[PDB]
Amino acid sequence: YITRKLTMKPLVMKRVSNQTGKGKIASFYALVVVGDKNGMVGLGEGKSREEMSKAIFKAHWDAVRNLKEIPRYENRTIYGDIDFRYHGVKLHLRSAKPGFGLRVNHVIFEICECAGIKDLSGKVYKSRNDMNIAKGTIEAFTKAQKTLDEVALGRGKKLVDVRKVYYS
Amino acid sequence: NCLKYSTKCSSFHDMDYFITKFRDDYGITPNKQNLTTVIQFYSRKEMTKQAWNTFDTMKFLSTKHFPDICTYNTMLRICEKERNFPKALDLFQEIQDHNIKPTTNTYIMMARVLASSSSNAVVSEGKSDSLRLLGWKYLHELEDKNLYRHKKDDLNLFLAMMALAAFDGDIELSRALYYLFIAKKYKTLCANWKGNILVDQDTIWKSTLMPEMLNYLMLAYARFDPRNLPVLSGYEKGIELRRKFLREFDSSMRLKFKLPFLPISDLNSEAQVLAESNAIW
Amino acid sequence: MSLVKLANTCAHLQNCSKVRVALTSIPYTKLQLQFAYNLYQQGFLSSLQKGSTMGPDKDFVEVTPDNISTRRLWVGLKYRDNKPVLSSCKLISKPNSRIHLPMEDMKKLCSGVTIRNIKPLQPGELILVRAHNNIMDINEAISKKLDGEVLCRVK
Amino acid sequence: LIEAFRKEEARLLHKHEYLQKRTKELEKAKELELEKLNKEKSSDLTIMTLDKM
Repeated sequence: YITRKLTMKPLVMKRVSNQTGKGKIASFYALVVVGDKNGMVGLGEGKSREEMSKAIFKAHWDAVRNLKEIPRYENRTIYGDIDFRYHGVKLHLRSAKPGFGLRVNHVIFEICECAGIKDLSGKVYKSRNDMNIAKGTIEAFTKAQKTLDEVALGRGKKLVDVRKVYYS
Repeated sequence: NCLKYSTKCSSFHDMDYFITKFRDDYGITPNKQNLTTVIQFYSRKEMTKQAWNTFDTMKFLSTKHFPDICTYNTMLRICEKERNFPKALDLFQEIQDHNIKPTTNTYIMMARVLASSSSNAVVSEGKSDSLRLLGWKYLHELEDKNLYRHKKDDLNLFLAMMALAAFDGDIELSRALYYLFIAKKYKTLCANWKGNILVDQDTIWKSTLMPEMLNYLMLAYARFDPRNLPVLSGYEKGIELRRKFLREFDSSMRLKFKLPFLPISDLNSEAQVLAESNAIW
Repeated sequence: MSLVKLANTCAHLQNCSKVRVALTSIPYTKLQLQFAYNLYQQGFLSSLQKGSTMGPDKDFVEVTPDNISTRRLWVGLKYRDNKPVLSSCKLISKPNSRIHLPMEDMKKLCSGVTIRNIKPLQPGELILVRAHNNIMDINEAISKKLDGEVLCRVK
Repeated sequence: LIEAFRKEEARLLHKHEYLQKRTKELEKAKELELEKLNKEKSSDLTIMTLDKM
């Protein structure tokens, strides 16, 4: 299941130094996202001294471990707007009409492509770090999103009642 | 007592007369029990909105007026009648939240609400099997603890089970439950009948035949799909319950009074279903 | 009718939800009472009770100017599946900038357009509008063709 | 010019009668709504209720 269905895309690939007394030691950080495009996604991180390949390797395993189900509306978009603050990134994301593109920041684009979020429009305010953007994106996707079924049951209402009325 | 009899005769004018009389001439306003009786009145007249308004007022006025498990059971009955399972579940959560203690009737009424809600995909919101399953789980939670029983609850329990059996199209369970109920009713009446059995056989059978059981059995027949699999088949507690009831029905048939059930545990064809439908009708 | 009192109530419900308190209290005014009733009818609040500052009322008490100062409305909060039903509560119409919308712009708001920099209605959301001293859901306000002031947003 | 003046008077009269008529039919909608309120409160047991409070 895991290899054939999950798709891996590197999001961050960089060199971070830890200057020790003898000299500058340089290691490789990699941040990746694995998603089946069908409502399951996860993020992974890896750190390797000798070659980035090992960093991406451990990142792939870590992403596989943290693979989690993601709420989705019609299997194409978020249930409602998500306004989320994560360690200095402000993500404002909006659900969209069918056929709407992924008109978002690129990091969010790969995350949505991996997780099967077809439709979204969003803006990133305050800091624009890709690392924090990705972490906050997944967190706001899973914590900050509530399914209409769950909302209705928590309110003890039928889906017909909670569903919005059509106006024109 | 006035409101009790007025409900039993469903006289709206008598309700108005008694309530207005007491308030005007006696300074007496309904307490929690009288307001619960008023809710039962509104339920009798199928006036759900007024019943919910009264329930809200019982919560609002004071803690003495605050609903208890009896009023909550009545409200669960209203939820059954409206086939409103999310509200029934939310109410059950409220009884747990307010520390009110459930009773046998609470579990039975929840099971009936879920059984009725699971009738169609439209009313069940596409969770019909899940709702029947949850009703069965509530019946199991009943079976765990003694709670407080009521002389009538036993009957309702059977009906509740049959409801979950009837809406799932489980012919064999419906047949088993129908046979066991009719047999126990007939034997209990005949054992406790003052007159001779033979002369009063008409009255005995009229007492024995409860139309609700017949209607639920025929609903079990109508929803027959050969490819269907019962919800109670999957679970271990469920399969054990099914096995126990089917074994009891089989043994009872193997061992007076007779019913025209065909000599088979299950009906596997439409033709046999039609034959038994005509037989019981 | 203070938007200040209503804002204080909104923040109080938010805080009460975040620390997971089952029962709390709010001022006993008709704006607060109508607000609590509309939240309760929509399933956000478990129950409403009359009471005093000390607690809910044991027996029924008439409301008079003698006891009005200490009267309170005790709202019970719902927590389902380890989450708060009344997750968040906001005021759209601040005391500074008050938003009185005609019916057409309420329809636009319910239909996804942003009017007067108000983020439009969301699926699981509730918006309350006061028209002629009666609080009501925005959908009902549109249904009755009532011009009114949009007050708040509970999600 | 005679035809123009007469037709302009005619359109004004007909239009005003039209608007008045529309309002008079809308009166029917109001009164039937009030009637529907009667049946709403016909089934009332006189106990004070929270919605009424």
